[PDB]
Amino acid sequence: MKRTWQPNRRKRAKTHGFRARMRTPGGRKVLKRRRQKGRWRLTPAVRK
Amino acid sequence: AVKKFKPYTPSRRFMTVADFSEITKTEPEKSLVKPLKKTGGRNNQGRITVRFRGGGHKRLYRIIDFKRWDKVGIPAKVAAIEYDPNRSARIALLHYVDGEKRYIIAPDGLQVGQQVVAGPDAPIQVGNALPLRFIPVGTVVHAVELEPKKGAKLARAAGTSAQIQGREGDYVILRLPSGELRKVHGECYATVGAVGNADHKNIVLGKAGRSRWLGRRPHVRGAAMNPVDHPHGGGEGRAPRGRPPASPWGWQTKGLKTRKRRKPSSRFIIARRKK
RNA sequence: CCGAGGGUAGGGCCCGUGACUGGGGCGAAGUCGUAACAAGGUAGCUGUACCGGAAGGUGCGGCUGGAU
RNA sequence: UGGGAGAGGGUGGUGGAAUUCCCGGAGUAGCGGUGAAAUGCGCAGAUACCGGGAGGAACGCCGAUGGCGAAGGCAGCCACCUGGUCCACCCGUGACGCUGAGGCGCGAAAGCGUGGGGAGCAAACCGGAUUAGAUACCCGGGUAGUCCACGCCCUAAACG
RNA sequence: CGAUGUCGGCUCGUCGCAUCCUGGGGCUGAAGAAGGUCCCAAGGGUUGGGCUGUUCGCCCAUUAAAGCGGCACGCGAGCUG
RNA sequence: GAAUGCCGGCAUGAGUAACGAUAAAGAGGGUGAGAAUCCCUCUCGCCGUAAGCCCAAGGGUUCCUACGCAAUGGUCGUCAGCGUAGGGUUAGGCGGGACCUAAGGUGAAGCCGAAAGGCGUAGCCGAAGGGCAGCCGGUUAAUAUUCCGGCCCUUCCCGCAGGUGCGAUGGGGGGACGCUCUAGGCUAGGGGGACCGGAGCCAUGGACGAGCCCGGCCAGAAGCGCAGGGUGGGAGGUAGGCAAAUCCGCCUCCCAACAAGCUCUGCGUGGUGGGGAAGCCCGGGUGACAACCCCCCGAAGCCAGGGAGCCAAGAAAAGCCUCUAAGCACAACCUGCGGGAACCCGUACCGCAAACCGACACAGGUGGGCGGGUGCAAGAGCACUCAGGCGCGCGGGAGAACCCUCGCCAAGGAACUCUGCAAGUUGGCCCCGUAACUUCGGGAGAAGGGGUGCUCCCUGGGGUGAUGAGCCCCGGGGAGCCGCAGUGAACAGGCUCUGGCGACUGUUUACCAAAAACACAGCUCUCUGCGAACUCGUAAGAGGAGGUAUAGGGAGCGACGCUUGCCCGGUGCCGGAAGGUCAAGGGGAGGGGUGCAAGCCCCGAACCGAAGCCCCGGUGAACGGCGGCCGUAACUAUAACGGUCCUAAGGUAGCGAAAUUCCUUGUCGGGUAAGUUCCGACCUGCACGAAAAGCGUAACGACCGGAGCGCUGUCUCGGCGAGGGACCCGGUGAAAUUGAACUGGCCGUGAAGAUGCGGCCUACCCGUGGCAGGACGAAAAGACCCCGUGGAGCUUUACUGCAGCC
RNA sequence: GAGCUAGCCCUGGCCAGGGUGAAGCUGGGGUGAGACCCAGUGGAGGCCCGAACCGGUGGGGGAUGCAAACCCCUCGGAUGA
Ligand SMILES: CC[C@H]1OC(=O)[C@H](C)[C@@H](O[C@H]2C[C@@](C)(OC)[C@@H](O)[C@H](C)O2)[C@H](C)[C@@H](O[C@@H]2O[C@H](C)C[C@H](N(C)C)[C@H]2O)[C@](C)(O)C[C@@H](C)C(=O)[C@H](C)[C@@H](O)[C@]1(C)O
Ligand SMILES: [Mg+2]
Ligand SMILES: [Mg+2]
Ligand SMILES: [Mg+2]
Ligand SMILES: [Mg+2]
Ligand SMILES: [Mg+2]
Ligand SMILES: [Mg+2]
Ligand SMILES: [Mg+2]
Ligand SMILES: [Mg+2]
Ligand SMILES: [Mg+2]
Ligand SMILES: [Mg+2]
Ligand SMILES: [Mg+2]
Ligand SMILES: [Mg+2]
Ligand SMILES: [Mg+2]
Ligand SMILES: [Mg+2]
Ligand SMILES: [Mg+2]
Ligand SMILES: [Mg+2]
Ligand SMILES: [Mg+2]
Ligand SMILES: [Mg+2]
Ligand SMILES: [Mg+2]
Ligand SMILES: [Mg+2]
Ligand SMILES: [Mg+2]
Ligand SMILES: [Mg+2]
Ligand SMILES: [Mg+2]
Ligand SMILES: [Mg+2]
Ligand SMILES: [Mg+2]
Ligand SMILES: [Mg+2]
Ligand SMILES: [Mg+2]
Ligand SMILES: [Mg+2]
Ligand SMILES: [Mg+2]
Ligand SMILES: [Mg+2]
Ligand SMILES: [Mg+2]
Ligand SMILES: [Mg+2]
Ligand SMILES: [Mg+2]
Ligand SMILES: [Mg+2]
Ligand SMILES: [Mg+2]
Ligand SMILES: [Mg+2]
Ligand SMILES: [Mg+2]
Ligand SMILES: [Mg+2]
Ligand SMILES: [Mg+2]
Ligand SMILES: [Mg+2]
Ligand SMILES: [Mg+2]
Ligand SMILES: [Mg+2]
Ligand SMILES: [Mg+2]
Ligand SMILES: [Mg+2]
Ligand SMILES: [Mg+2]
Ligand SMILES: [Mg+2]
Ligand SMILES: [Mg+2]
Ligand SMILES: [Mg+2]
Ligand SMILES: [Mg+2]
Ligand SMILES: [Mg+2]
Ligand SMILES: [Mg+2]
Ligand SMILES: [Mg+2]
Ligand SMILES: [Mg+2]
Ligand SMILES: [Mg+2]
Ligand SMILES: [Mg+2]
Ligand SMILES: [Mg+2]
Ligand SMILES: [Mg+2]
Ligand SMILES: [Mg+2]
Ligand SMILES: [Mg+2]
Ligand SMILES: [Mg+2]
Ligand SMILES: [Mg+2]
Ligand SMILES: [Mg+2]
Ligand SMILES: [Mg+2]
Ligand SMILES: [Mg+2]
Ligand SMILES: [Mg+2]
Ligand SMILES: [Mg+2]
Ligand SMILES: [Mg+2]
Ligand SMILES: [Mg+2]
Ligand SMILES: [Mg+2]
Ligand SMILES: [Mg+2]
Ligand SMILES: [Mg+2]
Ligand SMILES: [Mg+2]
Ligand SMILES: [Mg+2]
Ligand SMILES: [Mg+2]
Ligand SMILES: [Mg+2]
Ligand SMILES: [Mg+2]
Ligand SMILES: [Mg+2]
Ligand SMILES: [Mg+2]
Ligand SMILES: [Mg+2]
Ligand SMILES: [Mg+2]
Ligand SMILES: [Mg+2]
Ligand SMILES: [Mg+2]
Ligand SMILES: [Mg+2]
Ligand SMILES: [Mg+2]
Ligand SMILES: [Mg+2]
Ligand SMILES: [Mg+2]
Ligand SMILES: [Mg+2]
Ligand SMILES: [Mg+2]
Ligand SMILES: [Mg+2]
Ligand SMILES: [Mg+2]
Ligand SMILES: [Mg+2]
Ligand SMILES: [Mg+2]
Ligand SMILES: [Mg+2]
Ligand SMILES: [Mg+2]
Ligand SMILES: [Mg+2]
Ligand SMILES: [Mg+2]
Ligand SMILES: [Mg+2]
Ligand SMILES: [Mg+2]
Ligand SMILES: [Mg+2]
Ligand SMILES: [Mg+2]
Ligand SMILES: [Mg+2]
Ligand SMILES: [Mg+2]
Ligand SMILES: [Mg+2]
Ligand SMILES: [Mg+2]
Ligand SMILES: [Mg+2]
Ligand SMILES: [Mg+2]
Ligand SMILES: [Mg+2]
Ligand SMILES: [Mg+2]
Ligand SMILES: [Mg+2]
Ligand SMILES: [Mg+2]
Ligand SMILES: [Mg+2]
Ligand SMILES: [Mg+2]
Ligand SMILES: [Mg+2]
Ligand SMILES: [Mg+2]
Ligand SMILES: [Mg+2]
Ligand SMILES: [Mg+2]
Ligand SMILES: [Mg+2]
Ligand SMILES: [Mg+2]
Ligand SMILES: [Mg+2]
Ligand SMILES: [Mg+2]
Ligand SMILES: [Mg+2]
Ligand SMILES: [Mg+2]
Ligand SMILES: [Mg+2]
Ligand SMILES: [Mg+2]
Ligand SMILES: [Mg+2]
Ligand SMILES: [Mg+2]
Ligand SMILES: [Mg+2]
Ligand SMILES: [Mg+2]
Ligand SMILES: [Mg+2]
Ligand SMILES: [Mg+2]
Ligand SMILES: [Mg+2]
Ligand SMILES: [Mg+2]
Ligand SMILES: [Mg+2]
Ligand SMILES: [Mg+2]
Ligand SMILES: [Mg+2]
Ligand SMILES: [Mg+2]
Ligand SMILES: [Mg+2]
Ligand SMILES: [Mg+2]
Ligand SMILES: [Mg+2]
Ligand SMILES: [Mg+2]
Ligand SMILES: [Mg+2]
Ligand SMILES: [Mg+2]
Ligand SMILES: [Mg+2]
Ligand SMILES: [Mg+2]
Ligand SMILES: [Mg+2]
Ligand SMILES: [Mg+2]
Ligand SMILES: [Mg+2]
Ligand SMILES: [Mg+2]
Ligand SMILES: [Mg+2]
Ligand SMILES: [Mg+2]
Ligand SMILES: [Mg+2]
Ligand SMILES: [Mg+2]
Ligand SMILES: [Mg+2]
Ligand SMILES: [Mg+2]
Ligand SMILES: [Mg+2]
Ligand SMILES: [Mg+2]
Ligand SMILES: [Mg+2]
Ligand SMILES: [Mg+2]
Ligand SMILES: [Mg+2]
Ligand SMILES: [Mg+2]
Ligand SMILES: [Mg+2]
Ligand SMILES: [Mg+2]
Ligand SMILES: [Mg+2]
Ligand SMILES: [Mg+2]
Ligand SMILES: [Mg+2]
Ligand SMILES: [Mg+2]
Ligand SMILES: [Mg+2]
Ligand SMILES: [Mg+2]
Ligand SMILES: [Mg+2]
Ligand SMILES: [Mg+2]
Ligand SMILES: [Mg+2]
Ligand SMILES: [Mg+2]
Ligand SMILES: [Mg+2]
Ligand SMILES: [Mg+2]
Ligand SMILES: [Mg+2]
Ligand SMILES: [Mg+2]
Ligand SMILES: [Mg+2]
Ligand SMILES: [Mg+2]
Ligand SMILES: [Mg+2]
Ligand SMILES: [Mg+2]
Ligand SMILES: [Mg+2]
Ligand SMILES: [Mg+2]
Ligand SMILES: [Mg+2]
Ligand SMILES: [Mg+2]
Ligand SMILES: [Mg+2]
Ligand SMILES: [Mg+2]
Ligand SMILES: [Mg+2]
Ligand SMILES: [Mg+2]
Ligand SMILES: [Mg+2]
Ligand SMILES: [Mg+2]
Ligand SMILES: [Mg+2]
Ligand SMILES: [Mg+2]
Ligand SMILES: [Mg+2]
Ligand SMILES: [Mg+2]
Ligand SMILES: [Mg+2]
Ligand SMILES: [Mg+2]
Ligand SMILES: [Mg+2]
Ligand SMILES: [Mg+2]
Ligand SMILES: [Mg+2]
Ligand SMILES: [Mg+2]
Ligand SMILES: [Mg+2]
Ligand SMILES: [Mg+2]
Ligand SMILES: [Mg+2]
Ligand SMILES: [Mg+2]
Ligand SMILES: [Mg+2]
Ligand SMILES: [Mg+2]
Ligand SMILES: [Mg+2]
Ligand SMILES: [Mg+2]
Ligand SMILES: [Mg+2]
Ligand SMILES: [Mg+2]
Ligand SMILES: [Mg+2]
Ligand SMILES: [Mg+2]
Ligand SMILES: [Mg+2]
Ligand SMILES: [Mg+2]
Ligand SMILES: [Mg+2]
Ligand SMILES: [Mg+2]
Ligand SMILES: [Mg+2]
Ligand SMILES: [Mg+2]
Ligand SMILES: [Mg+2]
Ligand SMILES: [Mg+2]
Ligand SMILES: [Mg+2]
Ligand SMILES: [Mg+2]
Ligand SMILES: [Mg+2]
Ligand SMILES: [Mg+2]
Ligand SMILES: [Mg+2]
Ligand SMILES: [Mg+2]
Ligand SMILES: [Mg+2]
Ligand SMILES: [Mg+2]
Ligand SMILES: [Mg+2]
Ligand SMILES: [Mg+2]
Ligand SMILES: [Mg+2]
Ligand SMILES: [Mg+2]
Ligand SMILES: [Mg+2]
Ligand SMILES: [Mg+2]
Ligand SMILES: [Mg+2]
Ligand SMILES: [Mg+2]
Ligand SMILES: [Mg+2]
Ligand SMILES: [Mg+2]
Ligand SMILES: [Mg+2]
Ligand SMILES: [Mg+2]
Ligand SMILES: [Mg+2]
Ligand SMILES: [Mg+2]
Ligand SMILES: [Mg+2]
Ligand SMILES: [Mg+2]
Ligand SMILES: [Mg+2]
Ligand SMILES: [Mg+2]
Ligand SMILES: [Mg+2]
Ligand SMILES: [Mg+2]
Ligand SMILES: [Mg+2]
């Protein structure tokens, strides 16, 4: 049947992407947190 | 006069439609329509704040002249009478000798080809707008301003009208469509006559889908829900109210008055409504 | 081929009969009230409507086949 | 052809009396009701009186024993639209008449549908009396309905 | 109770005997035929339907007879539900 | 040494289940160390509204080639979407950007919020909508509307010529719109041809034929032709379109009017440029100087912004055109022509799937377009087939039980069973024919029947064309032929009678309930006078509504028919300028502490003093409630009738052993041989009853009950047959579970149900197919139940707060 | 976190074929005029049958599955909520 992951590059960038994160107090904390942890990627890759 | 159907489907049994016989022009004035943002009952937060809304026919909004004192002394001719899906009344297109074109609410009896006019000197005639103080006592009026220059507010739905009962200083006494007796300022504009399409209320929607066309989504009884949802929720099997019948939000809904107490316009309501 | 009739299926009319049920007629001496005949003790009757154990009552309109 | 009388019909208007309610004044110990009462209403200011407003329904005197209509029925007053009818003249048609099974239409009140209206009245209903009882008569309340429009019902002591 | 699936039916049997039938007996208020009652006897047999989830029971038509109980109210790692 | 402990390693089950659609395979040749599995050929089967083709999303080199085979591939592997390496994606015209706006988002102005932030007009962003210029063919191992060839076109810059009051974010026009039905003319696509081209072919009894087989086109500028869309012309006035305006709007006059004209599309033609089969011979070459013609069918596509009808009344903004303002009129714009200029990103490949989403090369999920032919009434249905693509990545045997899917069955025919569950039956079309009841529509495909192929003959009307032939479409009559059987295969209702419930079409517990539940038109009550009520928000602000009482909120009831009684004492709600109680505050009789004193400081009675509560009324389609004991009639029985107690008032109409009735399988009647169900009745209704509506009701229902007919393997009662498994052989090879085990029966004993204790009995060792009685077999630290001063959802006249309201 | 699912918003797309035959309109009859009747035309509908598409009624299979909801047969809607 129809499952739950239905990939969509525009949905991915507009929801989880860098510019979505920077627009918001909670979003910036996510970026601040992921830098401190040393994540290689601060945001999910999506090809555009 | 409403129109019936033969029972060739279950729903056509009682479904009735308007005659549309007063309508003389079947598409709107392009220079006077604008698009109607459908809300679905949602507000700027995105929340349903009026339940059971949405999914109706697409509509264009016809700009209606609710002031009319815009153009004192400039007569206009009734060029067509058209259908407006944003209101129960029919609308009438006016061609001013000015060359300006406008829509008004169509009073009962108005004819394509007659001329109307607005102002203190206007003849007490169907379609004319005067300040209330210049209309003779006893006259039936519609599209009545409530405060001067603020816009026609009262008696606008199909078949409604207000009646001038008397005067008192700067104020006249109106019997509203509800039967309430209110003081309204004499400089408030109103149009002679009653609103047309009096047959509007005799329409039998006939089936569910007809309501769905109007943007009216299905309404769910409190008794049909669960206690998380409504004071009337729950119970094993069917159940009486079991408490004073209440809204989804707890307030009583069989008699509890809700007009604000100390409201300033109370000094101008003479008698509360009727039946 | 037609064909007595036999068969299958579906209708129409009539008759008999049926738990139970509806009022009807009749029946020397049952129970309840007293509606009508006198102004019958609220004049009567009437079409209709609602009501009441029951006769009846009441409303609306009509008649005199009503009294004094 | 020329005249007349008429609540004959239909539509639109509009006038005053009275009841009710609301407002303001003035005023105080009862009012109402009955066979007698009680219920009811009234010092939270009623009844009675004055001024004001809203609303519905019915039209006093004229009015008659009268008039009109085929019957049912029709009564303030104005206008329009319309029917029947009588009289005068002796002008026209030349038996074109009478009745009328079916048909069609009209048809008081009550009742019914869909809207509106709602003062007064009032089935049902409630209360107070009366009474052995009183699902009545009498009293105090009161909903349909009575009113309007449209559509049904088609009854009668629709009787001379 | 860190689980012993819990009515009935179907299927499949098996056992007890306080025996429904069939076999053998005594007593009889046993003439004969047919019964009654007790004794011995478990080898075999002990039907088909209507009704109800039913067990049971009632009923229809037969029968030599249409037995009563146990087996975790036998049997859901056999089925049904 | 134990924690259903934690991490890891390795066992057991076990050479066991399985190896992923039953569409299907066989052989020859090749390659190679090795071949059922790679490559080639021939034969066979499968898909063909797909299992073929083309886009879009998503994926991201998976594409092509060479070299490989450890691992990946459910087996094998020489193969591969795998490993290594090299190559491969080309645009002014296709898509997106340098254009426009939609919801929404963001947001100079502004508003609001402790901070963070929430709003917000214009503006900006935002597309699969608007707008905008490319078609056909060739070419590569791999790209092509991109490269090449042919024929076309767009914008920007500059210049020339002609023309003109030129000039815009401003004004206006246009853009610009629904649903159903649909005209004419075309086009795509298709069928046929005795005509045209073509390598051939003659078999096996016949045919050298009007024989068979193959193919008979695609693109194209101007012009022309056909068919359509769009569009009145002139003048005078003018106060409106937030400046102006010659434009638009409005008014008058003249003219034009199904038109024509002007303009814009489609189709045809068209200089020209392409393509071109079977068969044959090694993707190629030949055919071939290939031919490229005629008739018919014909779109849902095109002309298109077409036409008609209807109600639920159907985006915006730019491009575009027109008007004018500042300006500027050596300018500028328009038209024609010429030269120059034309950027950024995507382009491989998969794409109903082995490359996307499902942990897998997973019988599942995935939006748009094309989707050929014949026959069956039609059709995207069904069968078979084209083009094209496949035989589903373990096989070979055997022919047990048993399981699955499937075929048949003597006699019987629901006797099966909770239930005809399941499976039969019926089945398309044409014709005849069709009942109660009904809201007059329906019920209705009611029911029930007849017909159905092929040949010959005569004949009716339509479409194309020409009026004819030809082709094509609907028919009518007559005479015959064959079979068991003519919708001969495939796809394609079993019917009826009668209750309950719900009016109906709809909706729902994604994944155990589709229903009688929800919704529904309709009915009623109630709130709301507009800065409405109500809702969301601390607010600002939104929704309500660019609505206005024929409107909007809340609540119950639920089409329709006939109806909806009595109780206002309690609770709620509504009304009530009195009285009662009532907080802060006002008041300040009278008291108190301190000081030598002026003073300072504290307590405080009467009294004035809201809402709320008390109190007085109203109110049921507001919460709700609607009795008991005793007596009585000229047979008996039973009480129309009376007595008395209590209540706020004592259940009306209708209905009733009911979706409600305990006793109960009530009693009677019907149906049956027999009926705890069913249907009709009765009424001592445990415990119906009137909008938590009462009683009905045509039509409807994958609802639930009862009956009959038809027909059946459901059954008496089982038999046989088919294929896929199970079994055997080669390949690959799991799992839950498992204290260890050398793991028998009885009768006992034992913590009360023993392979493991006692006493007897029985028993050589080890497996394979099978069956499920036991191992209180496995699974899941029982959901029931209780316990815990454990938790959570829900309620209220529990407690105490808080929002909100007063 | 609404790429699953629920509702609404904006913008696009889809629904083979066949059947029934509402209003209206035309003609005819009828009438004082009407209502109305008949025929033809017409093409309405939460209308009928049935693919795609959307569903998930009954049964069987599956149950360490092809699948953590699938498969076969049958069945509901299919111009509309
Ligand atoms: C399909 C595959 C599933 O099997 C079933 O669904 C069967 C058909 C259930 O019976 C179904 C159906 C039914 C009627 O049992 C037959 C019902 O009783 C239970 C509740 O669920 C089972 C076996 C239930 O057991 C029963 O649970 C009972 C509470 C007690 C009983 N036993 C201890 C006595 C026990 O056997 C229970 C809980 O689901 C088992 C647990 C371990 C599971 O969750 C496992 C994982 C199952 O989901 C499953 C194997 O995947
Ligand atoms: Mg899903
Ligand atoms: Mg889907
Ligand atoms: Mg995307
Ligand atoms: Mg996208
Ligand atoms: Mg997106
Ligand atoms: Mg999205
Ligand atoms: Mg976002
Ligand atoms: Mg972002
Ligand atoms: Mg911050
Ligand atoms: Mg790094
Ligand atoms: Mg992140
Ligand atoms: Mg109707
Ligand atoms: Mg109208
Ligand atoms: Mg516009
Ligand atoms: Mg809005
Ligand atoms: Mg917003
Ligand atoms: Mg709301
Ligand atoms: Mg809503
Ligand atoms: Mg409105
Ligand atoms: Mg309107
Ligand atoms: Mg005012
Ligand atoms: Mg209505
Ligand atoms: Mg609408
Ligand atoms: Mg509603
Ligand atoms: Mg509802
Ligand atoms: Mg519920
Ligand atoms: Mg919640
Ligand atoms: Mg709560
Ligand atoms: Mg609650
Ligand atoms: Mg409740
Ligand atoms: Mg409930
Ligand atoms: Mg409930
Ligand atoms: Mg209950
Ligand atoms: Mg209650
Ligand atoms: Mg409440
Ligand atoms: Mg409130
Ligand atoms: Mg009021
Ligand atoms: Mg015979
Ligand atoms: Mg006596
Ligand atoms: Mg008497
Ligand atoms: Mg008398
Ligand atoms: Mg008397
Ligand atoms: Mg009475
Ligand atoms: Mg008093
Ligand atoms: Mg006083
Ligand atoms: Mg009044
Ligand atoms: Mg004479
Ligand atoms: Mg009458
Ligand atoms: Mg009384
Ligand atoms: Mg009394
Ligand atoms: Mg007495
Ligand atoms: Mg009244
Ligand atoms: Mg008389
Ligand atoms: Mg236990
Ligand atoms: Mg365990
Ligand atoms: Mg266990
Ligand atoms: Mg059996
Ligand atoms: Mg014997
Ligand atoms: Mg003997
Ligand atoms: Mg003897
Ligand atoms: Mg003995
Ligand atoms: Mg024996
Ligand atoms: Mg029993
Ligand atoms: Mg014997
Ligand atoms: Mg036993
Ligand atoms: Mg025992
Ligand atoms: Mg026991
Ligand atoms: Mg038992
Ligand atoms: Mg027991
Ligand atoms: Mg089981
Ligand atoms: Mg069992
Ligand atoms: Mg077990
Ligand atoms: Mg077991
Ligand atoms: Mg230890
Ligand atoms: Mg473990
Ligand atoms: Mg542990
Ligand atoms: Mg571990
Ligand atoms: Mg571990
Ligand atoms: Mg390990
Ligand atoms: Mg290690
Ligand atoms: Mg290991
Ligand atoms: Mg092993
Ligand atoms: Mg084994
Ligand atoms: Mg396995
Ligand atoms: Mg498998
Ligand atoms: Mg298959
Ligand atoms: Mg072979
Ligand atoms: Mg082979
Ligand atoms: Mg091989
Ligand atoms: Mg090999
Ligand atoms: Mg193979
Ligand atoms: Mg090969
Ligand atoms: Mg095909
Ligand atoms: Mg990937
Ligand atoms: Mg390998
Ligand atoms: Mg290998
Ligand atoms: Mg290697
Ligand atoms: Mg491998
Ligand atoms: Mg695999
Ligand atoms: Mg090799
Ligand atoms: Mg490549
Ligand atoms: Mg090019
Ligand atoms: Mg640039
Ligand atoms: Mg804050
Ligand atoms: Mg954006
Ligand atoms: Mg943009
Ligand atoms: Mg675009
Ligand atoms: Mg383009
Ligand atoms: Mg081109
Ligand atoms: Mg020019
Ligand atoms: Mg210009
Ligand atoms: Mg437009
Ligand atoms: Mg528009
Ligand atoms: Mg559009
Ligand atoms: Mg529409
Ligand atoms: Mg064809
Ligand atoms: Mg001007
Ligand atoms: Mg076009
Ligand atoms: Mg060639
Ligand atoms: Mg050549
Ligand atoms: Mg289409
Ligand atoms: Mg078009
Ligand atoms: Mg806009
Ligand atoms: Mg200047
Ligand atoms: Mg110059
Ligand atoms: Mg650039
Ligand atoms: Mg490419
Ligand atoms: Mg698929
Ligand atoms: Mg596709
Ligand atoms: Mg693939
Ligand atoms: Mg993959
Ligand atoms: Mg595979
Ligand atoms: Mg797959
Ligand atoms: Mg072809
Ligand atoms: Mg067919
Ligand atoms: Mg295969
Ligand atoms: Mg396949
Ligand atoms: Mg094999
Ligand atoms: Mg074998
Ligand atoms: Mg199969
Ligand atoms: Mg067969
Ligand atoms: Mg047989
Ligand atoms: Mg039979
Ligand atoms: Mg039979
Ligand atoms: Mg049976
Ligand atoms: Mg069942
Ligand atoms: Mg049954
Ligand atoms: Mg069959
Ligand atoms: Mg068939
Ligand atoms: Mg019948
Ligand atoms: Mg009939
Ligand atoms: Mg019948
Ligand atoms: Mg019936
Ligand atoms: Mg009928
Ligand atoms: Mg009809
Ligand atoms: Mg038929
Ligand atoms: Mg038939
Ligand atoms: Mg024939
Ligand atoms: Mg033949
Ligand atoms: Mg023959
Ligand atoms: Mg069928
Ligand atoms: Mg239903
Ligand atoms: Mg339901
Ligand atoms: Mg009904
Ligand atoms: Mg309903
Ligand atoms: Mg439907
Ligand atoms: Mg479910
Ligand atoms: Mg659930
Ligand atoms: Mg679930
Ligand atoms: Mg289920
Ligand atoms: Mg359910
Ligand atoms: Mg259903
Ligand atoms: Mg539900
Ligand atoms: Mg109703
Ligand atoms: Mg709030
Ligand atoms: Mg608004
Ligand atoms: Mg109803
Ligand atoms: Mg309903
Ligand atoms: Mg409902
Ligand atoms: Mg009826
Ligand atoms: Mg009460
Ligand atoms: Mg009360
Ligand atoms: Mg009270
Ligand atoms: Mg107070
Ligand atoms: Mg209560
Ligand atoms: Mg009570
Ligand atoms: Mg007696
Ligand atoms: Mg009654
Ligand atoms: Mg009963
Ligand atoms: Mg019942
Ligand atoms: Mg009961
Ligand atoms: Mg019972
Ligand atoms: Mg019982
Ligand atoms: Mg019985
Ligand atoms: Mg019987
Ligand atoms: Mg009884
Ligand atoms: Mg209730
Ligand atoms: Mg109830
Ligand atoms: Mg019915
Ligand atoms: Mg249904
Ligand atoms: Mg159903
Ligand atoms: Mg039956
Ligand atoms: Mg069998
Ligand atoms: Mg076999
Ligand atoms: Mg062997
Ligand atoms: Mg091996
Ligand atoms: Mg392997
Ligand atoms: Mg050991
Ligand atoms: Mg050992
Ligand atoms: Mg052993
Ligand atoms: Mg042993
Ligand atoms: Mg032994
Ligand atoms: Mg013991
Ligand atoms: Mg033992
Ligand atoms: Mg042992
Ligand atoms: Mg030992
Ligand atoms: Mg020992
Ligand atoms: Mg031992
Ligand atoms: Mg021993
Ligand atoms: Mg075995
Ligand atoms: Mg076992
Ligand atoms: Mg077992
Ligand atoms: Mg155990
Ligand atoms: Mg066991
Ligand atoms: Mg066990
Ligand atoms: Mg635990
Ligand atoms: Mg436990
Ligand atoms: Mg547990
Ligand atoms: Mg529980
Ligand atoms: Mg316990
Ligand atoms: Mg405690
Ligand atoms: Mg404790
Ligand atoms: Mg606790
Ligand atoms: Mg919680
Ligand atoms: Mg708690
Ligand atoms: Mg979503
Ligand atoms: Mg997605
Ligand atoms: Mg469709
Ligand atoms: Mg169609
Ligand atoms: Mg037909
Ligand atoms: Mg027709
Ligand atoms: Mg028409
Ligand atoms: Mg049909
Ligand atoms: Mg299923
Ligand atoms: Mg089945
Ligand atoms: Mg399936
Ligand atoms: Mg199927
Ligand atoms: Mg259908
Ligand atoms: Mg369809």
